[PDB]
Amino acid sequence: GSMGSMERASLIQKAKLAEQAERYEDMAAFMKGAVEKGEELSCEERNLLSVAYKNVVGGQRAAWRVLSSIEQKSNEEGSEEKGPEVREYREKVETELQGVCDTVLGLLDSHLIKEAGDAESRVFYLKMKGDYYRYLAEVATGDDKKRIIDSARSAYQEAMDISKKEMPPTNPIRLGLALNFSVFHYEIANSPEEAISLAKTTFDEAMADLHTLSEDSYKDSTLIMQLLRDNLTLWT
Amino acid sequence: GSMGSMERASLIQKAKLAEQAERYEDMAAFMKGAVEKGEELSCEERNLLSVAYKNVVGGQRAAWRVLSSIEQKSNEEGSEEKGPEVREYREKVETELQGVCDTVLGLLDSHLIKEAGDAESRVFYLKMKGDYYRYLAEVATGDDKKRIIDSARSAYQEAMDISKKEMPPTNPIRLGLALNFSVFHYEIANSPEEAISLAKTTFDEAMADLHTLSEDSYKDSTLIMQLLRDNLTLWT
Amino acid sequence: RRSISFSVGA
Amino acid sequence: RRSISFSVGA
Ligand SMILES: [Ca+2]
Ligand SMILES: [Ca+2]
Ligand SMILES: [Ca+2]
Ligand SMILES: [Ca+2]
Ligand SMILES: [Cl-]
Ligand SMILES: [Cl-]
Ligand SMILES: [Mg+2]
Ligand SMILES: [Mg+2]
Ligand SMILES: [Mg+2]
Ligand SMILES: [Mg+2]
Ligand SMILES: [Mg+2]
Ligand SMILES: [Mg+2]
Repeated sequence: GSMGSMERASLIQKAKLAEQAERYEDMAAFMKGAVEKGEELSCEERNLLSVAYKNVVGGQRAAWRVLSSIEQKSNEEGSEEKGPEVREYREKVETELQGVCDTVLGLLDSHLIKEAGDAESRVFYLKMKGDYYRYLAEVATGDDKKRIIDSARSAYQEAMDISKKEMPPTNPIRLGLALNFSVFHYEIANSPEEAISLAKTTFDEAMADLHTLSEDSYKDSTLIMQLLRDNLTLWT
Repeated sequence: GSMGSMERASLIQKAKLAEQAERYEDMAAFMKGAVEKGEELSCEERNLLSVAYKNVVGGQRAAWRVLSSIEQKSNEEGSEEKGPEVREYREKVETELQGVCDTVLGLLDSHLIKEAGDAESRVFYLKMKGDYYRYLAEVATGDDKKRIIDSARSAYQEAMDISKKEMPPTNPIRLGLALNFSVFHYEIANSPEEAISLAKTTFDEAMADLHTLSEDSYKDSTLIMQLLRDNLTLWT
Repeated sequence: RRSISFSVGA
Repeated sequence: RRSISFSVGA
């Protein structure tokens, strides 16, 4: 596509510049171009891909929630019996959000997941597949909603199975996966008890493995453990 | 253009929604569409136009400064004797910034300024012309730089002359114009003494007129006066 | 308050 | 620090 004439290394360099400049749409476009070169991504490069699209979709999710809230009030008992504009603009933002998610899912399917054989890469990509199906589920109605939810679940579950076999309980990718799957259970799947159980087991198993870690690894793992605790405090 | 099929009132409504959602590029596109309907803008509508484009160009200016800084280091005595990528990406952001400024200036010229006969509208638009030429001047090199600076100066000066004749010294638009023209003198025109003189005279003349104001007008004027003071503290 | 998720870094 | 400018509102 548009980045087809730019060197892979230049795309990566410019993605890092875009991050520094808080130009996340540019960052995502550079990283999409890098993926489309066809080579596997290094750990650092996977992280750049994730940061770029997390920030793009994050702005869209925040906007969608604002507009959805306004739309719910306007169709409350006796509010602005107004025109189609709120719905139209919410729908515009929704379609753009869905397009970003579809783009990410398309990169994962062509061909990042299939060429990912190491546990770190495969878990990372499967987690990302679950996350972007989850973002689709946040806005979904109509006949395929259940199916979007099951796609998220299936991706997270395959990631979980690999992570438990192949990674220690403090591994940051394993922890972030468990955190996000617990959010899926609580916010998407109407399964708060499963969410709570998963967060607690994850936290406790990580705590028992901290003794194996260096000072730097300890810092990385405990940061994510605190997010598990923060959710448990919200949920219980 | 793209907004040609949407009602004027709907464009305005969606601009307000976009502001709430922090979707400033959308907001600017809606407001451009509203201007292109050909009718004059109300006070509220002028403010929406300004908020939209201030936020768009503000992100671009911040990015440009980050990238320019990185570019200066990379061409310092003995830094990353690297490739063309930093310059290329700075140039990309610069061109996009210039395009936004040219868009705003084009709206002012076709035909907002020429149809603006009241002092509030004409000063507002001339201030905006000065501001967007100033943003062009921030990034300018090459043969027309002096000329960009003089365009900013000329627009601010015509706005100042009208504001002094037609508005009280506490009027918020008059105050914001004087503030921005003082920034032009300090940051663009290499005229710090003129900047300081203008800020001080503006502040003092406003202080002497506060007694005429309601509680709400007093709040509005004193907020901008504090910005004049903040610059004077930085500059002296 | 919505639940907190995580990718890469804070 | 750069100088502070103003349009519309804070
Ligand atoms: Ca492989
Ligand atoms: Ca292992
Ligand atoms: Ca007129
Ligand atoms: Ca007057
Ligand atoms: Cl729309
Ligand atoms: Cl570029
Ligand atoms: Mg592409
Ligand atoms: Mg090559
Ligand atoms: Mg829809
Ligand atoms: Mg247009
Ligand atoms: Mg009409
Ligand atoms: Mg240039």
